[PDB]
Amino acid sequence: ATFEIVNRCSYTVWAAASKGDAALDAGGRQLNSGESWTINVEPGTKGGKIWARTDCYFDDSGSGICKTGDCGGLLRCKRFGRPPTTLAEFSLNQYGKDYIDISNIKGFNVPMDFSPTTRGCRGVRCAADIVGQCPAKLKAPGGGCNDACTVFQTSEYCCTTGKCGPTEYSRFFKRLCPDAFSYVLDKPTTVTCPGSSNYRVTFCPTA
Repeated sequence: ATFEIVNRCSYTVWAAASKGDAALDAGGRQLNSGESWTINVEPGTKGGKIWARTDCYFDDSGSGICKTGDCGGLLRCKRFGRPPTTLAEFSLNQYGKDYIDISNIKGFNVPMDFSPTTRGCRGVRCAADIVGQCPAKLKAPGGGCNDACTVFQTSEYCCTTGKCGPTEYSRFFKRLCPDAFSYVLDKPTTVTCPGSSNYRVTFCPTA
């Protein structure tokens, strides 16, 4: 499947794409304001994620640090990024269907739109100013708004027992972005698409 990753932000982001144990395509790339990056994701990819990283510094060998979403100091991500990261999540060709969602479970750093470029389903978006409105305890110094599990490490926030409820913190993410997952047991906002669809991930879709 093809994913076009577009940076509509006025600032540079470092896009990342991974399935957790491996990079998706190149795994990462710098995207200046307006740049697009087209990637190929193998059919049958389960648990794929796309996210943006902000304020990165990399050397000539692709080793450095990012203030948000850093994946162990690499330009080309093989693993998932450090929170806060707004996440585009997908599982492709799962019994003839594609499953897409936007998640705030690992916090928020950049607004995003995740839409199909082919027919058969609607897109999802989380474009609210979550960073500006972020509760004081969830504010990440490097920028972004952390989820409560990352900050507090409790059974309730992390849904460790598989029995958790919404919280004051998850309600905040849900209020600003109803179409994104706000906690592990949130009522799914997953979108079902025909198998082998193509997509566009847009960072800062409005501004």
